[PDB]
Amino acid sequence: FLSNNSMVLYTDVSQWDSSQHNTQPFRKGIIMGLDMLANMTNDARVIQTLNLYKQTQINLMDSYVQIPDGNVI
Amino acid sequence: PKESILKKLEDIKPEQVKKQTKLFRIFEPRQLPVYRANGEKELRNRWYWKLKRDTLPDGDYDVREYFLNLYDQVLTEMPDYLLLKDMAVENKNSRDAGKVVDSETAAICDAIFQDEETEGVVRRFIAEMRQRVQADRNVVNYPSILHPIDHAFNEYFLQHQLVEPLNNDIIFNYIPERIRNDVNYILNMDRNLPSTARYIRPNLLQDRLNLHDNFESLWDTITTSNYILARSVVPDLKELVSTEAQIQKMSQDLQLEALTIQSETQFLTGINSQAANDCFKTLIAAMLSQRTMSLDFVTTNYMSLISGMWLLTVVPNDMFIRESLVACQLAIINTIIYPAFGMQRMHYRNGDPQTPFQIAEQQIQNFQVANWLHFVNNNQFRQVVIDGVLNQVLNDNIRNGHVVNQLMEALMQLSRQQFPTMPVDYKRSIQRGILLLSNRLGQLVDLTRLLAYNYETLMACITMNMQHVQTLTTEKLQLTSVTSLCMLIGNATVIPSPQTLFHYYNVNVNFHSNYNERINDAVAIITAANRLNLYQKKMKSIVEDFLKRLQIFDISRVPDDQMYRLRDRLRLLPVEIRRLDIFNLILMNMEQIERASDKIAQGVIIAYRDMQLERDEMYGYVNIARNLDGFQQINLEELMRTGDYAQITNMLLNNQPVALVGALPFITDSSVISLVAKLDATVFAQIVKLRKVDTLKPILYKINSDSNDFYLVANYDWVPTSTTKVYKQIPQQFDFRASMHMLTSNLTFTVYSDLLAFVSADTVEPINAVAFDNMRIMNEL
Amino acid sequence: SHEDYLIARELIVLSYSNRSTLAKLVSSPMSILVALVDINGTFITNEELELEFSNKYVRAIVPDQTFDELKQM
Repeated sequence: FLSNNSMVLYTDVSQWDSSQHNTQPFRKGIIMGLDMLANMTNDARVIQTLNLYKQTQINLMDSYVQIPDGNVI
Repeated sequence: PKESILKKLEDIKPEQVKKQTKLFRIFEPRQLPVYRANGEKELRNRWYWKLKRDTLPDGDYDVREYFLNLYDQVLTEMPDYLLLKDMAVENKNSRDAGKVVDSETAAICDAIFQDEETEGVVRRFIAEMRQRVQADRNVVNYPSILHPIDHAFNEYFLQHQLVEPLNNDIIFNYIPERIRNDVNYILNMDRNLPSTARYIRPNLLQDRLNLHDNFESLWDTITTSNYILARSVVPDLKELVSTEAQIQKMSQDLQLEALTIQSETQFLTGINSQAANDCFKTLIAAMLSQRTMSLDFVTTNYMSLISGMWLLTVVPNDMFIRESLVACQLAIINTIIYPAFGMQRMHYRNGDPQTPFQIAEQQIQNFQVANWLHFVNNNQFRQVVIDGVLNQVLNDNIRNGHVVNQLMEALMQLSRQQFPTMPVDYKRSIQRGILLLSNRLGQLVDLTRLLAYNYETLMACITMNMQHVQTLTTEKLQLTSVTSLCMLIGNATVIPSPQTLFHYYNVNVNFHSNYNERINDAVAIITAANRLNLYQKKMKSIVEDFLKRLQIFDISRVPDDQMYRLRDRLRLLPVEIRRLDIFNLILMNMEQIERASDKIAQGVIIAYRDMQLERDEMYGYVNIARNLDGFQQINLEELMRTGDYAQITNMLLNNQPVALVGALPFITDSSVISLVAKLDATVFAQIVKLRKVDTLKPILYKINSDSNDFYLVANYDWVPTSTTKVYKQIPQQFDFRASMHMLTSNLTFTVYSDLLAFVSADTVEPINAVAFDNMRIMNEL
Repeated sequence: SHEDYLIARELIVLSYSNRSTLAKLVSSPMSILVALVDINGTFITNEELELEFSNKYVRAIVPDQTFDELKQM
């Protein structure tokens, strides 16, 4: 698509892992998308595997990490 | 290196616009002491015009060589636009605060005001020397002091400028008419320019050299340049049908074996997407630059021959070279057509004047296949002149795509024939090959309409006169890669974006103006070095320079004889009107710049009889003959050219009156005893002893009051008399009240160069893009 | 080559003390220097992923603040 009237826009996000656009609105955009898929089906199994994939997002909403240094953890 | 011929085309800038910063001057005033009629020195001075940097060479031929070098200097000094508010210095001593037009003009105003012997009527004339500015019509009147030769050179730079006004209704007329009136392109603008905006228009007039006529090694490298530039403009195909989803569909109709689709039949060879884009580029770019194409194919391929019936029915036959158009037309007859009806195969020998598609429309009897075979023979470019540019258009049944409905009515009946000469396995391989085109009847009317729209549009961006002449080297077209375009295209329309049309147009303007501004710089020296009678200068070094400023040409390739044929056409052309009137102004007074010099003298007259010295107010007594009458002339230029010193030896020994004529150096003295001892007649004795006349230095006496032993003249009553005298002129007097001139120009311009940097164009949605008729291109599902 | 010897002498002497910020300073201006080189002929791809060769000419446009950043690097 390269020509003399166009431009390419490559951006280097520095800390992608811990930015503010990734903590609350990213885990609540997936959870809201699995509730519009619990009304589209009729099996009792497909509601269950869409509820367990939802359960891994509420638990990772407030996650603690463990880093050892010296004597303390 | 085809990536370096293209970089020589985007590196051609428009012509370097020059504005002059100082006035063109060739004379300057100078103070000289004056002497009265007796010889005594007056206690006053007077101003005389003198030459500025008077470097005149000796000999009558080197003075003609000097004015061709002066004519080059004035031609590289004339401005394209001139504003007199730039060159303006404050006048030092006036009635009010005024401005003269040059710094040299203010120097010789201050040098006359602060003088001691200058009379008051000149000193009062500098006080009333100021400018007048009109505001409703933006003109100014700046005074000057110039020589009347300098007044002619500096007024011609003012009345003849290369600037024209600029509006918004004249930017839209810069765009070509086939693109501005197109439906698919929407054209916008942002700013409206003022009334003081000016612009310089290029000279787009067609080539007067006729480089396509007998210059076949210069036309081949000037149409390769337009072939690479047209290849970087035509758009490339996106949204082609994928290759693996096309061969697998094509391998069900031919009923091939498993795993050996490439070895069982040679139908499916060289079908890529790289060769689909390559063939669409090299068919559009070969017609826009008139490079002759050439076909390569293998006769064992029955699919490269059916898709080779589509080129000859769409592309006109005068573009393919004849040794390969015949070998492609013959292989279709001996394989597809003549074994289909069952007749005998063609006995075609080399050098026959008729092509095999022109014999075989007489020996064939079917009606549907003799109409297609008739349109192939009578398919030709129709030369029409549009917007002053002869460009060759296609037929009206190829822009529509109606010709494919004549092709696939011919090979729809040729698939119907039963032929007895060939076995049942030769019938089944052609009948299945000819079916893959008839299944693409919809997507080849949409392909003929797409070549004829990306060639109608890019033809509107060229300015040079495209002429159709067979070239030396042919740009190669593989017939395999036409098969990979017929059965790989999809229903997606590509049309070139207008930021490419505005750039393909702006390269063709910068090359067509660089071409024309190098003809006019070489006609103007060739015609000037024949009017000035330069019989010894050879013109090989002013056409070798002309081929070099054109950026695409090579010098180490062209011979000597292809450079002296190009200057036999550079003479017959008329010179430009701006270059002629700056040369007729040199030639009219080329004997007033030569005669007003001190490093030269116009030949000696000798008479062996005592004649009186002519008294001037600047030389005292001087032996000067202002006119040369009553004496035999001997031209020195015709004496050094032939070397025949028999006439001048028999006349110097016999003591006869001669008048030698030529541009000659001289020495001066001031003694009086140098005149009584007659040191003027002893110079020409050397010509008899040694044949050479290049060593000749006559004596010019100058008996002033400050000369030593002048009391010999004032005491005894005698006027000084000499034997010989020099043909010399007297410098003009500097009148301050008659040399002022009011130079008129404008106040304010604003000169623009790139006019299409103001518009902002945009394409319509490419699924709705209409052809020359009402309907859209690529409409059939 | 001689160009490979002048690079290897600075990455052997300076690497004996500077174990933190040497591989970052040298590999920094490569994201900038790929935006200054002109295009004369390119490889492109179709919509389905198949190769094509296209020989357009695209001029490289760079603002005056990139060269005031490349001078800082």
